[PDB]
Amino acid sequence: QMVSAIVRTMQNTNDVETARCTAGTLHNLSHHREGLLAIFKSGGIPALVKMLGSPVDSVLFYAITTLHNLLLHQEGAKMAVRLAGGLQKMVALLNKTNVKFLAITTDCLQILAYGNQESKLIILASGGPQALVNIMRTYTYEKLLWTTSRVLKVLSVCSSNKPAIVEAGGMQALGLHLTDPSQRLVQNCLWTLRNLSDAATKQEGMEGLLGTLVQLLGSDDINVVTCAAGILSNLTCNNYKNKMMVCQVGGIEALVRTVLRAGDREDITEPAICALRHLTSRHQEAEMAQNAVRLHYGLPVVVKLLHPPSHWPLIKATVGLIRNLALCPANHAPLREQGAIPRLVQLLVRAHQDTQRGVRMEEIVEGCTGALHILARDVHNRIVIRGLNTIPLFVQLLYSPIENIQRVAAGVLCELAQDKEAAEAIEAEGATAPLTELLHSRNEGVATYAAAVLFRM
Ligand SMILES: [Cl-]
Repeated sequence: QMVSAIVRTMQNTNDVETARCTAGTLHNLSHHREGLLAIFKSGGIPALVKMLGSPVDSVLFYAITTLHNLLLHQEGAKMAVRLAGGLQKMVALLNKTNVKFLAITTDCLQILAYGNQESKLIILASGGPQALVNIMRTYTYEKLLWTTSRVLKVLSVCSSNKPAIVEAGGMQALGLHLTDPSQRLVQNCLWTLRNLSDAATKQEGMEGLLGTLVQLLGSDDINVVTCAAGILSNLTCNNYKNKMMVCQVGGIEALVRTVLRAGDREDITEPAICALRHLTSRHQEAEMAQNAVRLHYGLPVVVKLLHPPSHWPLIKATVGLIRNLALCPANHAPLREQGAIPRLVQLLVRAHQDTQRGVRMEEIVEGCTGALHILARDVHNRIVIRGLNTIPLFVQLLYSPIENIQRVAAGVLCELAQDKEAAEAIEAEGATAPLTELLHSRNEGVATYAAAVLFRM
């Protein structure tokens, strides 16, 4: 009756002092497993949530705290808060300016959003993303940045909240804190950054973030290194401006050092190698990046990654990187001396067999043949490639249902056919027929390569 009276009292008065004292009591009662029941039983949650609209900060503070306590301990308070319209009221409170108050509020949101897609969608509809991002760009209070970064991390895996957080300028905002002395704050920002950076729209003002990510690759903390490598990989995929910036701040050396120190830890090498693959292609300084991998002692370890214990994702990425490295003439000989060709060929042969009987082996087929196509620009490499009895296989790939495989197969044959002895071997393999057909390929690259092979023979 008392608690019930207290709730009603609070939930009715218009005189602010009746609010302070009532809220205070409920608060004080929530310190014990009992009060978390008196309030809950007496329908306090809907009343408290109602007080989240109070004009008296003193009130708001008391209500959000009691709610926080119930949310933390009281079984069944999270669904009750949701039902009462708690989420909308809390997001609306994110425009307040008291950091202790904001820390309690954002923490309630984290507790409610975690493992609950429904709440994540409501936070989004209520404007949660922009409001959380503004907090990261405004305050310095660690407890608040941390709690807010946790709400962002929870929303960052939602296909709907993700693009909204990115649009609100979230990645740049999170980037501001990557050198904060608070490790828990840095790591949460990196985890959120990794989820958001995957397939995000192109952003402006990413310079600082990119420079800091490269520096973090040298960290002794594995989780920091793994995240920095993953973010760099995501942000450089088909983004020539980011590739340029990353290369300009020493990204190639840093990444190579990272792969070297990673050893067989694929959680680090796989993304670092994908980043290197992005940085060694299609941007103004790609050639320079191709040379830089060599110059910083990267060729031997890149080839080594093609061998066990490497798993498929890593091998796929590594093959892709070698393909780009081979575009640089000065890497032709060293890649050959380091043994890239026979391993690429063994991978190709085995991968093809599987297709004739996660990463799809068709991707490895295309990948290796593609790398061989580029390596074949060098005469000594053509001798090695040919000496490994690859021609019969390349010709067989002409019959592939996949156009891209048809393309690199015709392309590597095209390079090989520039040497008369090879042209005869290719013809002896009965490549004329399949090549002829491919002349009418809707895929212009295929058609164009088929024609060049036919000419050379
Ligand atoms: Cl080998």
